[PDB]
Amino acid sequence: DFAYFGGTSGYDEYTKKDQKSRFDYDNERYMTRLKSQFGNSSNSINLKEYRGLETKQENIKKFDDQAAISNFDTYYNAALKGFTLPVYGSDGKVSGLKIYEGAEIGKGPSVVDSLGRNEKAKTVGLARTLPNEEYKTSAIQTFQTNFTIYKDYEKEIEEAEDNIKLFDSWNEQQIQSYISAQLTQLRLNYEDEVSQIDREISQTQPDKTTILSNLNQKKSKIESEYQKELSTISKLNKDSLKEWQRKEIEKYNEKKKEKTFQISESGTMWIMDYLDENAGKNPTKFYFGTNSHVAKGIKDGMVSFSLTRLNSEVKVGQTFKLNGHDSNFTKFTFSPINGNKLEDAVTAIFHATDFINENSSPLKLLDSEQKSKYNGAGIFADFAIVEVDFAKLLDKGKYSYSVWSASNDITNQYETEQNKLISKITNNYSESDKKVKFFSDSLLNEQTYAKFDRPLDFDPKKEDELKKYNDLDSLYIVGYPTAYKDFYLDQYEDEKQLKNKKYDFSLWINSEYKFYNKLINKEGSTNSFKEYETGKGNFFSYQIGYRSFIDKPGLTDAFITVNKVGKKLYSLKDKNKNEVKKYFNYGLEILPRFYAPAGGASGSSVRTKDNKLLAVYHASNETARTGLAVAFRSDGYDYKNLFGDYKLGQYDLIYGGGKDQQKEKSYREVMNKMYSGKKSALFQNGFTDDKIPSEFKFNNGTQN
Amino acid sequence: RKQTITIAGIEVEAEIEGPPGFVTHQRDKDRKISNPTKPYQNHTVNKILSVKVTDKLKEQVAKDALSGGNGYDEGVGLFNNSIFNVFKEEFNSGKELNDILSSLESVARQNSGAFQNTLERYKKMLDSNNVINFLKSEAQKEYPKLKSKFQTKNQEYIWLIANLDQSKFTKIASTSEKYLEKGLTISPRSAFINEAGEIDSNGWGPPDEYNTVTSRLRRDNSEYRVFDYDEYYSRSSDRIANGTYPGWVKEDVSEPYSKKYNFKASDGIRFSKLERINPNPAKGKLNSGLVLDLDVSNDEAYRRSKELIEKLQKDGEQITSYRIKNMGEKNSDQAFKDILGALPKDIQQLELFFSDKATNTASLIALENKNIKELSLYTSGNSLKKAWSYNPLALRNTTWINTIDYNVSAEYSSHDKITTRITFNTLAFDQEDFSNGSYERINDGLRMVYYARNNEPFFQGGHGPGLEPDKKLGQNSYPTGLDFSRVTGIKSLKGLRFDDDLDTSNEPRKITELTLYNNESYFEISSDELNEANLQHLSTGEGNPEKPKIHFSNGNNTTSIRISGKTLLSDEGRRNLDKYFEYNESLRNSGKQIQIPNGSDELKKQLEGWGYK
Repeated sequence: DFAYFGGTSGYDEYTKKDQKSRFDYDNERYMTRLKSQFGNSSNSINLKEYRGLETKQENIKKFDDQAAISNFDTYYNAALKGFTLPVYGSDGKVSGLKIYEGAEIGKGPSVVDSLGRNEKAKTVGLARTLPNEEYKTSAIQTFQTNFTIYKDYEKEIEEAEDNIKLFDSWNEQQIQSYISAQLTQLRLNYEDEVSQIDREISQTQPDKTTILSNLNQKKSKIESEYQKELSTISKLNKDSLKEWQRKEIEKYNEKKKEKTFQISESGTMWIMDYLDENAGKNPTKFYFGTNSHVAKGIKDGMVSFSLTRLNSEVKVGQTFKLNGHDSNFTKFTFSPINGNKLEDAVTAIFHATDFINENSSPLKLLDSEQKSKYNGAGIFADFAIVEVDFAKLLDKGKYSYSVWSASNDITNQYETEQNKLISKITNNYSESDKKVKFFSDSLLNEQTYAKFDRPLDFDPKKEDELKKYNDLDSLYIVGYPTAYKDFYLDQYEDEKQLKNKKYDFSLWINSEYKFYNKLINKEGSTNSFKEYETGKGNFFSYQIGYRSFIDKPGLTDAFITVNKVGKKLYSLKDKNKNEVKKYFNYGLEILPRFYAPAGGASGSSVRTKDNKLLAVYHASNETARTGLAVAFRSDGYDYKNLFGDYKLGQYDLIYGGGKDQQKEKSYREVMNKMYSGKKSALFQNGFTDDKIPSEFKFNNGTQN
Repeated sequence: RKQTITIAGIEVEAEIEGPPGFVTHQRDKDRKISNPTKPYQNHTVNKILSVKVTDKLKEQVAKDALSGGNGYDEGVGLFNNSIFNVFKEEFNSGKELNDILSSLESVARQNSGAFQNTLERYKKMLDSNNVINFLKSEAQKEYPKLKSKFQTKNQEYIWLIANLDQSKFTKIASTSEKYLEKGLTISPRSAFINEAGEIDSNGWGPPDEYNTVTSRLRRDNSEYRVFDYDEYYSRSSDRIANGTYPGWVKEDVSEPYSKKYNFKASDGIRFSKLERINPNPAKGKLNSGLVLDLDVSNDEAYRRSKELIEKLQKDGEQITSYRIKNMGEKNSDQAFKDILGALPKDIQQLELFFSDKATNTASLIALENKNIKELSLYTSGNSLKKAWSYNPLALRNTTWINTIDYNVSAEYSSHDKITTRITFNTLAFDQEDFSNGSYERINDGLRMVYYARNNEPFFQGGHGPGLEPDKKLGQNSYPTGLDFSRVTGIKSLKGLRFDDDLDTSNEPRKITELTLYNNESYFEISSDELNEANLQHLSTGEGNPEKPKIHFSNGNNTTSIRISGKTLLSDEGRRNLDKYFEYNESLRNSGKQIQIPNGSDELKKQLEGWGYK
């Protein structure tokens, strides 16, 4: 419980501390788990020049900590000017404080099949965050050509010592492949005192393979590592992989020409809008919020598109089976006919790329010297908006639809007439009143943050449940991760767990792991949890590594903190036959408390209490037990020249018209050129700049 | 006594006894805790205490294990079985000795689990051990040379089994002779040859007049079931789902009723007629029955079920079976107490098909006159999940709960729907069973299962009978779980009895698992821990590696056991406090105690009872 605080007396003073003095306690602990490793060693500044470390008296950090807390931008001061963006490895994350649950900390990522309250489902993860979505391409290889080019730089950007001493040393799985096979033949030789040893010919398994397993050693010109996949004490000891990657890529590029296997891009969306031709009566053309690495799965070679969603009929407190196993989900799969293309009906319309790039507002002109390497690369936030036109997906001359439930085909027993079938697909979002809104308040202003600023503990018996009820919530019954890392399934729930990875998903949430099979409102039962406990969302994460704004737990600026994730910066292929372009992660971002859904659930809307869209989740870290979400709106932030000419930037990528925003790079002003003079469910007066509601303006309106 | 019986055609002298009667007590009737209409009995047939084995009998029992005899295990005897017959037919072909290669191919291709299953029955002899040559026919001249000339071990010892002489095996092994003195003959499917050239087994069967399992299932299918049949077999999953029975034929009659009561064929309401194919004039009890099928996964059938069940009653149309299908499949909190309470006070059959994604058996049917020897508790999911409960008081005036129609095996495909009776290892009491601080209704409901109806198969849980289910109630299985999650006042085994009022004639029950209601992060308990009943929560037995379990309805119990009141703990007060930390995971992890601010701190480990989180 209190050992991280030095006991119950040391926890009591942490409860009474403010967020600045709470941070200084956690950061002197985070930095010693971190500096157990020797950290970043890139270009560095001399013993002077801590005037930047005193310029933090306006906004607080510490400069030599910041050089290692992660790959942060720090400072560059030889002409008092420039930025250093790092690439020399990656840095790990945890936090032993956002939890206090007192048992199973490794289950700090959310519950998985259960609904806490109506604002989570029957509002958010049902009807609205409707589709777990799949795009099927009928190929495999574009992951493996690039991963084998990466494996080739891993092979041969290497020293002549290790060109032997990483291969010929780590050959022990070939030795195990012999001595295990030998132990079969050793035992088979036990009962042969008279019977002829025909088996000596099968004891060529050492000898005729010894020459092959030694010729594969000698040359080592480009084959610079062992041909071996995995090893354990018993299982998963298979070894067969090829070498010389441009010959392996020649095999991949011919396997890419056979339409044998199929692979899926899969992610999550929410319904945000519809184009309004018919006085709101019966809409057919819908817009879905998602993230950009999910929306790039929309490719011209696509064989099918699908939407699986929780039906509106469902009730709170229930716990579901997996997505392919529960009849409370429905799935709608669409496929092309007569050579019609699936992109003729499903389109990525907005991509949130380079949305600051009016003159003087950018950040790339601030890079010191690594702009030699990162030439042409832009900035983005991982958010995209996809159009689906059901009036040309339910057109039987051009596409065939199929309706599925619990892995039955239900197409000929489901709804058939188009306006009712679009309403059964979209959980009737047209005739609902709980349509989406966007969070207009600045999360950086102190009176806004204080609405989410939870107490660590409270007296539930005292009258100040008022002011704990009245906290704003983050809601994310959104995202469907693949069911492979779903730990709530019992070892003996075999049928759910059998097809674990293929075709199957979970309804991940933002809640205590304690709810799982426990919220069921059976007749004649009593509720086992207090109404304050299930009746809320959760909050921001006390993770140190991802945080930029120090007195604001779980607020960050992505470019100063998280400019890149994984090994390689993000590429997006542009249309109109342009090239690929590379982009750094940028914008205001949020760290959700109980949310590391592995292997899917990118594209998941963070919301608050009255169905206001707040952020878009895109990256997970299940060792941090948290992950990262794009805020749609930023008030900007000013660093008082600490970061030179740099600023967080003020923008809105749904409404536009923010002080640093490119004035052609938001949902409204994209939709204005496509549908000039028409209405929308978000834009009922039209897309024109004079019809922004005064809540979403900046600077002349300082309250939002 | 001391009669003769036939066991292998051969007439044999044997000591035979009648099965002891189930002794009902007059307190089992006056508490309405015995069976409501007729006392059940499990051992329907006599016992064999001893059999006079003779040379003539044990050589008949030998020849049956070689041939298969003429019973059910015909065609699986040691020298008459599917693998042995496929090998002998190839040796009977005109080809040269190296056609041994094609017999080995008939064990690698598809049959790899039939060989290496039949092989074992010879293998203890087949591994030479300085004996095999004496049991090898005329091939005794070929063997000592040809032994050197085989390419694989299997190609060799295939040539032993295909050349063994059946005439050498007229000897019975020492253990299988003592089972024959108990009157159980070697099963021809279980027979093997041991090292010494003698017949032994891993399985022995009685004559069919002395089988306890099939005679019980025959008696139950032929007289407890409505829609009875003369066989002993359980019904198939397709028979259970469609509602069909051996010797009965089903007709859909839904059209007149759909026209009268205004429903579509899509509305999930059906009526079907069953009639017996050969009718039975000799007693007027039942030859045909109207059956009502309600698919309550539909929302018209659920909306109308209570209305329809009452319109059929005031119109005076009589239903022999109500079938309620997919209970809890769409919505797991879906209530049925209003629907089950609208059904007649007197019912022939009720089939309830519960969904295992709900497992919501909370509806209660006690305050009735009769279920006329039928309640079927069914699912089309996992029926041996630990979260399956019944209230034992909900069955008070049900004459027979269906315990046949058990259809669980590893050999079914995954990903198809199979229907079976539920296995229950839990007793779960409801809130209305504990009104006045009284423990009376629970001790009645608890002894119903554990002793007053224990000789019946349903009240035995998932393990079934002992050696004498009607006499030694103690040696039999019982549901070893207790759930109190619905009944919020219970904190302990205080006031609960686990023996029959008697003692010298029976074992006392022991529970393996205890679920309790809890509402807060602390388990609040008075100083009743001196007198929580202690040794009664101890698994099946004392020496086991795995300890028994305590659970709570919340799982948030990572704050302390809060001990309230001024009274000091005794020696059993110490022992009871240990068990809540040991047997409950989320308490075991830190051992935290709270003493609220009165008394001495007699305990030396606790917090001052803050109540803040």
